[PDB]
Amino acid sequence: TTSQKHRDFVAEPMGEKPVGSLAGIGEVLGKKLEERGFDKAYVVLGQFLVLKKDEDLFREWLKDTCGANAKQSRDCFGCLREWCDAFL
Amino acid sequence: TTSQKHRDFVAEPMGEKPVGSLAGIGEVLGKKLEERGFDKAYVVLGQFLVLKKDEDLFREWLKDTCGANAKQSRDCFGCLREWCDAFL
Amino acid sequence: TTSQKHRDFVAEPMGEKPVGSLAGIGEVLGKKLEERGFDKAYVVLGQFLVLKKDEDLFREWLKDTCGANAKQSRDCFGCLREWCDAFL
Amino acid sequence: TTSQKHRDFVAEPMGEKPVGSLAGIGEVLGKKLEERGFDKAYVVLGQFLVLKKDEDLFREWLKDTCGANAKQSRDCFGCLREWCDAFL
Amino acid sequence: SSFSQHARTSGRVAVEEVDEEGKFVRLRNKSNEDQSMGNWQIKRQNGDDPLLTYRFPPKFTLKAGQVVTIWAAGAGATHSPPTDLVWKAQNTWGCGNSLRTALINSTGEEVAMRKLVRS
Amino acid sequence: SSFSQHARTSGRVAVEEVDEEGKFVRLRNKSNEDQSMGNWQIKRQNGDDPLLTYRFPPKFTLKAGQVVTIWAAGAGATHSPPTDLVWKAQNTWGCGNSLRTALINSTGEEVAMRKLVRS
Repeated sequence: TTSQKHRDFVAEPMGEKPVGSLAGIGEVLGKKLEERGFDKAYVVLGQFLVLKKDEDLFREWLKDTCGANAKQSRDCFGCLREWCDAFL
Repeated sequence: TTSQKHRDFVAEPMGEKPVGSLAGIGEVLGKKLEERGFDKAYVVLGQFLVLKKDEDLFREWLKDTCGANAKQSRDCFGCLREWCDAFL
Repeated sequence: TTSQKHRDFVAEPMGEKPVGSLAGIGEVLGKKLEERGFDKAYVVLGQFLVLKKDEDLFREWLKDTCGANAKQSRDCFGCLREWCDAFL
Repeated sequence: TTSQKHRDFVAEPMGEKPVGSLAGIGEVLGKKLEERGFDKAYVVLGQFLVLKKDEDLFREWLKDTCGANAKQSRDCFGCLREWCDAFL
Repeated sequence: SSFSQHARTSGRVAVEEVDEEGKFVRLRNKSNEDQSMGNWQIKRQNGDDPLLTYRFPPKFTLKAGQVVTIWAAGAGATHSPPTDLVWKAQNTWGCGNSLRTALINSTGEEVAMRKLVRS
Repeated sequence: SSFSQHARTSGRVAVEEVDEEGKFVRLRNKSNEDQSMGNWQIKRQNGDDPLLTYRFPPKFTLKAGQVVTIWAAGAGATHSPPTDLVWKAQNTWGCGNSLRTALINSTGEEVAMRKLVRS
């Protein structure tokens, strides 16, 4: 259900992790997200909160922002939502 | 140095606090912000993170979004920045 | 172990504190002590000096002078003794 | 004007000074009071506290307890009053 | 106190108190159940000073509502487990405008935290 | 002098001297051990005038027998820590027939006091 990268990210506060630290996010996807301006995981979660934790909005936004597929966008949404529910 | 409201907001994670929970953001300014759409404090923070935690961006945007003076906008930015330092 | 009001009395000289200001003294107990003539803390401390800091004697006398129970008498005696040790 | 021993007693808290340390208290009257039970200055002051600082009552009681004249009784009353003003 | 205290806790033990002079680190089982702190680590960061790591004994359990105080070597306290432990290996937990004490479980995860911040 | 002085002190630092003109407050660590006065306060009362409170730095130490003299701004002195401090924030410690000074520790507790009373 959850990748090891997801477990690593969720188990601890994000701090200043790069966007690539998110599970299911390849170097290409993280690099694209950094190019768009989301150069850290914290800015990504700020956008996620701007999307008000919406799954469809977040997944579509990730797909249009770094070319993330259904799998990658779903994994990233799950990771961010779990981190919010654990720490936020 | 710091308002007691600011210290209370800083001490703990925001969770689902309203925008009125922000330091220097009372009933009038918080109500105006909720009317503008930033109905929640974490929405305002996502705006703040999208502004890359910029003091000038956040404070000027707050001033034009509710009408806060330099005092209230400065207090709000300080509260958000200190919370980001503490938990983010 | 100690109440906040006890520390308040201990942390400062008694000065002209009313009899009810003593730790473990409610309004009823202080009222009874005023009826007996012990209308101020300094009179009670003078009696304690005459009682020569005997716990049993002071607590029994207080119980006879305002009906203070074991708890109230113990609190008042401890407060007076600590004040004397700190200041006298 | 004032006796030097009186000034010395009033300058500092009585602490554990014996009754003899009180102004106007020599070996004779001091030993009289000690045999009466007044071995220490602070118990005597507590009696003064109980006597509610009345000059006539305290001095008459002292004359009945050891035998001081109006002179020495007046000296002790003044010293105790000044000490209370200084530290009570 | 000039030190704003910022705490976050995800387990049965929260960081009850952190000594500003670094004499001790005090924790409490703020839950209603005993928490086994066996092999747990305390990672103390004093501003930019190197992290101070204290490791609990492998079988160490903190009873509910109780206080565990890990004193430093310079604190001079006597070890009284599980209530009092003396970190004689570390002279002091440290000082500085940024005193953060993070509680790390035996699984290498932070479950409690307390940060002292001075302007 | 007509200004009767009455002192009570239970700690290691006693109120050494009070300036009737409010230029300085002079204290001494009357013990043979170093006294730490970090975050300590000085509460000054001048008759019916409002209380004046000066706060020591977060970490401040007055060694055994040493004298710390807290100077007012109007005194014009130069601070020589920990021996001389000039409270530039206060022009003068005040004047009046009822000058009472109490030393307040970091825990907000009075341990030393000296009052000047004039007819």
